[PDB]
Amino acid sequence: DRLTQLQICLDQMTEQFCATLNYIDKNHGFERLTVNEPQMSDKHATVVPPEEFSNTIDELSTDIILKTRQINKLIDSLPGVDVSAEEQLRKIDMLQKKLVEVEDEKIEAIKKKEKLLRHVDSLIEDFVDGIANSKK
Amino acid sequence: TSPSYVKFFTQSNLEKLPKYKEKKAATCALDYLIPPPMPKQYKIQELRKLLKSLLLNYLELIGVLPDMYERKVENIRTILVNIHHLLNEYRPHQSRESLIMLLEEQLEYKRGEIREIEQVCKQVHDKLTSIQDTLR
Amino acid sequence: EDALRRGMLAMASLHS
Amino acid sequence: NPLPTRFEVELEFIQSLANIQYVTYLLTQQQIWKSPNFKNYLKYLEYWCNPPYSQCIVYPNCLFILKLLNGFMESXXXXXXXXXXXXXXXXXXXXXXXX
Amino acid sequence: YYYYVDPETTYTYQQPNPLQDLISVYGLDDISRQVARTNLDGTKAVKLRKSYKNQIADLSGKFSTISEQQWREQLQPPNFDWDLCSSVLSQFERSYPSEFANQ
Repeated sequence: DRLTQLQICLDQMTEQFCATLNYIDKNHGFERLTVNEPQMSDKHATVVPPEEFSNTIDELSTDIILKTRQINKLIDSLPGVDVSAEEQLRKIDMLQKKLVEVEDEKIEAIKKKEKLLRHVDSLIEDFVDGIANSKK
Repeated sequence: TSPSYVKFFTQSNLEKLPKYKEKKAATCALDYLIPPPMPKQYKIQELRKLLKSLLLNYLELIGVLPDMYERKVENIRTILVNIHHLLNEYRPHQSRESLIMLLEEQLEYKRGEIREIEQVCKQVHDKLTSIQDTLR
Repeated sequence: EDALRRGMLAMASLHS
Repeated sequence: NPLPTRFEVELEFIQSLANIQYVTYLLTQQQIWKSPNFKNYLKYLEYWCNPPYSQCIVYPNCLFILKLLNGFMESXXXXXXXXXXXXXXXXXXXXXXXX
Repeated sequence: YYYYVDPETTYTYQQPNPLQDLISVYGLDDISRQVARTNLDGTKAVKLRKSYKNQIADLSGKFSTISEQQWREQLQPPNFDWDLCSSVLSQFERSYPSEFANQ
């Protein structure tokens, strides 16, 4: 979960590092220099208009920033880490103790509830004896 | 196939094994019956830095393209490896944290069971009292 | 079935 | 690599029980079942389930499968046929959880 | 930050800078004026045969378009005999040969 999101975001950072250059290295436009811009043979050049090319540069330049901000939010959302381990081990031991104690408390409560149920049972057999000695 | 040691597991050797354990407690197939012995704040402050450097390298890789790009991609490689090092430092720590979470959950579950049964019993008692208050 | 023939099960079950 | 050791040989052999087709090949035999040797060896390989021998077990399945076979050799072709279908149903879920 | 402007050098823009009109930089504008599809005036500067028919037209005779690299692979002055060759060519009788066109 918390460890996987960092690896996923990193792999996305690399895939954006490559894919961002892939589009520009494949689809782009020429330049008029001082005479003309488009060549008579534009079969393999697949020249795209500068509008969609600029907007694509803006989007590919924005996605990496969004993912980077997501990385910042994730490294700031990770639980509080420590340079030492005695804290963690101490926490583990304490939690174990609490587990034992709460188990015992459960046992006691179950016992008491059993007793009460026995009592109200007793009441019910009283009633049954009543009606049984009654109607017949 | 199967290991050769299987040829030492006859019923007679199994009958001779206890006395060989008592004798050895004070080289052969019965040693093949004996099991073998056992062979003999933190990084979060740097990650940011590394992250900040990665983009700074990417810009360079963008600004070069010429045959200089090679040299630059080397440095980029080093940066990525550093990232991996820090995550390695997050491998065991997060594991211990997960253990902590599990134990806490156990505690809560423990108390919840009792609470459930408790409220039920309360309701029962109230109901009976009501009936009593209608006769005399 | 490759880690057995490339590990030690082949040779250990072959030298005998 | 140099000469092996009985610890690594028995370790790799008990760890080989995690593969289903390998156990299928071991059970579909006729020579290793005539004498009480392979059964006593499998029952002997039960020390890996206890520490500190359990600290080297990489695959949790081979142990429990061993306890199943040792649980079945106490009490022919048909049951041997019966087990792999069920284990086959179990496998892919764990495979999904692994990676 | 590390690896930040570490190769401190002025890796200048590539010396044959494509930002500059390289045709005018290397002086390839005259041959461009000679071989371009469009002349300097505006008319189509094509009308060039797919073969070298203009340069065999500088010569005279019928030239149907019909080795040298192999000679370039394996390259001092050859020999010759004058009296023997003159005795060889001194034979051509005035009778006409077989059928071959004078086209």
